[PDB]
Amino acid sequence: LPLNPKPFLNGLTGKPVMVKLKWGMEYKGYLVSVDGYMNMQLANTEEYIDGALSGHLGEVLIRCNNVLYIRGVE
Amino acid sequence: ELMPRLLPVSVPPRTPQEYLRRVQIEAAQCPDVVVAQIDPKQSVNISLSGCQPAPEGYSPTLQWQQQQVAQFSTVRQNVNKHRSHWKSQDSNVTMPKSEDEEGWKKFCLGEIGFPPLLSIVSRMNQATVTSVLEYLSNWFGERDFTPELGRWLYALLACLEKPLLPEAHSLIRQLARRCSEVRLLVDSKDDERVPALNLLICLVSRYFDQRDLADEP
Amino acid sequence: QPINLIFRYLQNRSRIQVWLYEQVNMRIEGCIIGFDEYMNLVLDDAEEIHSKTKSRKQLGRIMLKGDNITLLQSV
Amino acid sequence: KKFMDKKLSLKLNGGRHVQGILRGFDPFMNLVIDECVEMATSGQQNNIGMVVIRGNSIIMLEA
Amino acid sequence: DDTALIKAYDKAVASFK
Amino acid sequence: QKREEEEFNTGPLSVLTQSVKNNTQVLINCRNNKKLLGRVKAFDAHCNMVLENVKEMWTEVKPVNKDRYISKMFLRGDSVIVVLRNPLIAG
Amino acid sequence: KLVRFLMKLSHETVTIELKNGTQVHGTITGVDVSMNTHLKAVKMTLKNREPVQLETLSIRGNNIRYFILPDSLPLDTLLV
Repeated sequence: LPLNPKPFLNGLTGKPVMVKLKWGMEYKGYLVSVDGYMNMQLANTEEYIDGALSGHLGEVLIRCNNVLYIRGVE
Repeated sequence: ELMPRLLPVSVPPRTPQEYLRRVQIEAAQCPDVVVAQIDPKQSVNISLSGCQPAPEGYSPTLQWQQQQVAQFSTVRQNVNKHRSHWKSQDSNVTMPKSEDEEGWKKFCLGEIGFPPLLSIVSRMNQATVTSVLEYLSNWFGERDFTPELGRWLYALLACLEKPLLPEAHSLIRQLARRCSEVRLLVDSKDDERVPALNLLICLVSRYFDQRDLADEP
Repeated sequence: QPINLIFRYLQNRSRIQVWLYEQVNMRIEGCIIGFDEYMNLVLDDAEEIHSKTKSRKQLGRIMLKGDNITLLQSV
Repeated sequence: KKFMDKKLSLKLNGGRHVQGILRGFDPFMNLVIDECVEMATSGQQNNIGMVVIRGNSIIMLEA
Repeated sequence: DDTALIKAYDKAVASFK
Repeated sequence: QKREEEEFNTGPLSVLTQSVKNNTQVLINCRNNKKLLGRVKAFDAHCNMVLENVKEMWTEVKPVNKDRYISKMFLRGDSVIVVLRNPLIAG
Repeated sequence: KLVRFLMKLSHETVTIELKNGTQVHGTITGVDVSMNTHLKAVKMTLKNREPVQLETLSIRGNNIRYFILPDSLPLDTLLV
């Protein structure tokens, strides 16, 4: 069966995620919380510019409209 | 909008709209908000300093500050009014380029220098005003505070037209810090520097809206 | 009409490529496995295709936001 | 709405333009372009099959 | 008054007491 | 607004409520490529905010820290990228 | 919603970071729900340019980065 966005995405919460931003920076962390616009909340947040680690950021809100894609991590 | 709609509306569906209705179902089913409790560390943000408070006795009175912030405005009002007149006159005065830090430093304090005449300042554009303040901050970092400087800073400020660039906001802060710091060295109230330092702090904090830096007594 | 074309891509599971709204040097390729009216796409076997440099990053399965779709083509 | 099946060179945000021929459209100005061609900024053309496009993204729409 | 900026500063400094 | 307020409490927008509730500062990453350190007075779903006692902080050409102070601000959600909660701040 | 608050701001004067970084000072006349802001007695401040005075100006909501509000503005009061 087709795996659809909200299900798939909901399915992601609790687990490590890699959210890539429109602007190129991407953010690795634990996907705490999610909502109706797909605003996102990460934890143990690491930040990568150009793929290069730049900083550690802890708990973080990601405004939904900055998101290019999100994915799984193991 | 934050998520706009681009597309319209137990066995596989044969038509798209029937698919999307079907999907709209399965996700409406789904819990909009979800929260995943977790169990088991941070990087540092080099936020700059503020301004060093005055030693007991030296911090100036709100009434005075307030008076300085008021009068300055009149200056700046007058400075504006007659800009055009002083724009056109200039016998010696090889005004350095906006690029020439070292030449703009010697120009103002010299190695003695030119004071800030309206004839001289009124020609200087906003970008130069900015730059010149900067160099004069840089000459301050590395040397004793002089009244030539005080008048020069003061004057550069009077010409500084707001709304300020965030660049110019930041520069006048870095400046005022140095003032507040250079203030800690003083041994007696009768020091020349004291009031000058206090003014330059004052005008920045109160006139230029950089209130976090201000001297509260 | 064009919603159907996408629905096709799904049924056939064609490998596709998205032109992005805010990025020109980069595109995303993947087999598409689901989507909603906002055009958010679940992509399978996805990859970033950088221009200039040419370097394809394996993303595996991903969810793409609809906002970033300039255009859709196949392979 | 009548431009259908007529050959157009389209420009989109980011400096990207495209000769292809309309073949379908919805209320959301989502377009279906056929026999389509990616126009580079060096004089090189890539033919890229059939393609969908958002109503946004596009600026210019020329025959 | 060309030195007017100077005098203002001067005036302003001399106000502190 | 029943579920909206509970939405804030519970959803990723809880980051902004705690600041509104606990007079606590946050660190926002703004598209101006600059950061804003402030206390959220009020916000909405689209992430539009009123902020108190803000410090705008950024770096420039060997790169040096810069900042500026804004007392009261209306931020447009449109400009917000990410919002750290209870950040780490030093000299 | 917060826009409902912004629309209360007629006759307040403010500075607006534009998305280009331009800083724009003036007095609000009206605001609408798209966040579009009409001003009078205008002062722009441009990067490598001299300033610019305008009699009035009309700015797009989607071009505003933020508003620097007057300090006077009593927020608590208006958040209702």
